[PDB]
Amino acid sequence: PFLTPDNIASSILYSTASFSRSKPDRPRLNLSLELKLMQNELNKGQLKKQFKGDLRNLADWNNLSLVSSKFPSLPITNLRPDGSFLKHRRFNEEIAYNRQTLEKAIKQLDLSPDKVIQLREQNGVAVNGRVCYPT
Amino acid sequence: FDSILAKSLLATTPKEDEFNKTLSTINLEVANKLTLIDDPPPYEIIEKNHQLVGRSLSKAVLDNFFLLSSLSDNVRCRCCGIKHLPAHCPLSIVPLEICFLCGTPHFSGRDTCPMLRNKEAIYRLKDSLSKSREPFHIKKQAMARLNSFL
Ligand SMILES: [Cl-]
Ligand SMILES: [Cl-]
Ligand SMILES: [Zn+2]
Ligand SMILES: [Zn+2]
Repeated sequence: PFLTPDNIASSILYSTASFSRSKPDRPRLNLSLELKLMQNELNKGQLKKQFKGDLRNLADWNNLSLVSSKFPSLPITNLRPDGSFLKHRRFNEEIAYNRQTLEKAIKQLDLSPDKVIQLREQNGVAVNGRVCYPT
Repeated sequence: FDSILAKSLLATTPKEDEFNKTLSTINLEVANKLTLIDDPPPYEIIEKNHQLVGRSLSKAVLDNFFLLSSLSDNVRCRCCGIKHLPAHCPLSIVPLEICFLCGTPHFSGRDTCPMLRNKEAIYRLKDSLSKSREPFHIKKQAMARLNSFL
C-alpha cells in the first residue's frame, strides 16, 4: 500500500535503524516522540516492554496523566500501560490527602446522591501487592 | 483546600466522542502552520485517537502540538510536560508516523517492526527489493539488512 519500487530500500533501512547515543538525531520513525519519552525516562521504567510494539499500545496516556497528577511523588517510571504503578513511599499519605480534598470538594459542589457516589468510586485504589491498581 | 488538585479528583477520562482523533487531526495541521500525508491493524490497540502520518514530524511541530493543550490553573502533567485539562493528555492524540513495511506506527529498530519477525515475510521483502528502482548501493545495503535478520 505504501511501499513502491522507489522507497522500499529506504524504508527497510529507515525502519530498522537502531538508536545511537553518539548520533541520536539520525532520522528514525517517530524520533521526535522517542526523544521526548527518553528525556522523561519513560523508556526505562514499567513501560519499557511497550517500546518495541505499536505506539498506540504504549499506554493509556489519558489515565496515566490522571494518576500521575493525583500522586505528585509517585515516580512516573512506575506507571504501567493500564494506569497501575509500583507503590511509592508516600502512597499511603497521598490517598489520605486525596480523600480530605475530595470530601471538601463534594461539600462545595451541589451534586446528587448518585453523582456523589461516582466521585468516591473514581478514586478507589486496590493494592493487590507491589503494584497499586486504580479504578 | 487544594482547588487545583480537586480538578483531578473529579475528572474522568474523555469518551469516544470527546478529545478524539478529530482533535488530533486539527492540532496537527495547526501545529504545522505555527512552524503531511494523512492516512485512514490486526491486533488490539489501546489508543485509537492518534492521527497517523506518512512523514516525519520535526521537534518543532511536536513541541507546538503539545502546547496547544496548554491550560492555566492546572498542574504540570509529568507525562507530557504540559499544564492541560485533567485526564485529557495530548500524548493520547499525538500524531504517529507509520512504518511503510507494516502500515503501523512503531520506533525504528531491529525488533520493532511486526513485518520482520517471520522468515516468510523477510523473503517476500527480498523479492520485492529486487524490483526496486532505487540506486544499487541502497538496494545492496537494504538487502544485507534483511539477511541480517536470517
Ligand atoms: Cl504548559
Ligand atoms: Cl539494481
Ligand atoms: Zn499530559
Ligand atoms: Zn514496521
